[PDB]
Amino acid sequence: PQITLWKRPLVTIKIGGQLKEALLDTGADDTVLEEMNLPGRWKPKMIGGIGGFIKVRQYDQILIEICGHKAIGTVLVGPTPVNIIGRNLLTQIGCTLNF
Amino acid sequence: PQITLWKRPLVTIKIGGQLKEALLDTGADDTVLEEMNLPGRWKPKMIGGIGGFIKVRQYDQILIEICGHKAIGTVLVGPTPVNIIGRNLLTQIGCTLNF
Ligand SMILES: COC(=O)N[C@H](C(=O)N[C@@H](Cc1ccccc1)C[C@H](O)[C@H](Cc1ccccc1)NC(=O)O[C@H]1CO[C@H]2OCC[C@H]21)C1CCCC1
Repeated sequence: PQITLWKRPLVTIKIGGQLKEALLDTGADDTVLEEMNLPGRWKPKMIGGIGGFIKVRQYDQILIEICGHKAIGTVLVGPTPVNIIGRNLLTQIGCTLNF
Repeated sequence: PQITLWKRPLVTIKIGGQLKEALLDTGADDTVLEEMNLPGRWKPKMIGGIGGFIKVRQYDQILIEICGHKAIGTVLVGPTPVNIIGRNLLTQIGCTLNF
C-alpha cells in the first residue's frame, strides 16, 4: 500500500507471537522495539539517537511481519519510547520513498 | 523519484542559499539541521528523540528546497548528529512511503 506522512506512519507488526504498533522509519539504520522478553541469546549494544545513547539487547534473525510482509533481521530491544522499524527491515519488504 | 533504503536516504538540500546533505526521515515529526546561521527571528525549543532532549532554535516559514522540490515551513537548528528532513516538510514535497 501507500502511506502518507500527515501523521506518524504507524502500522501493526507481529513479532515473537505478539501484535504491536511500530513506526516505519526511513531515518533509522536499525530496528528498535520497546522492552519485551524475547527468547534466545542476545548481545549488548548501544544505539545513538538525537539526544544520546541507550542500552539495548541485540537479537539476530528475528522474524517480524509488517502489514502482512515478512522480514527477518536484527531486532534491538530496550527502553525506547516508540517501536521503530528501520531500514534493515524496510528494505526486505520493498519499501521506498516516492515524491 | 523513487528511493530505496539499502543506504541512508540522503539528499542535497538548499537553505539560506547554501547546499547541504539531509536525511529523509519518516520517523521525525520535525526538521532539524546541524548548527548553522539562518536569517530571521527564532525562539528556543526542545525536541526529544532516542537518548533524550536537545535545545534547538526554531525558525518558522523558512524556504528550503529538497531534491528539487520547494518547501516553506518550520526548521529547527541545533546539535543534531545529522541533518534530518521530517514529516512537516516531507508532506510539502508530496513524499509517501510505498511497499
Ligand atoms: C516527536 O518525536 C520525534 O519526532 N523525534 C524525532 C526522532 O528522533 N524520531 C526517531 C523516533 C523517535 C520518536 C519520538 C521519541 C523517541 C524516538 C527516529 C528518527 O528517524 C531518528 C533520526 C536520527 C538519525 C541519525 C542520528 C540521530 C537521530 N532515527 C534514530 O534515532 O534511529 C536510531 C535507531 O536506529 C539508528 O540509525 C540512526 C540512528 C539510530 C526527532 C525530531 C526531529 C529530528 C528527530
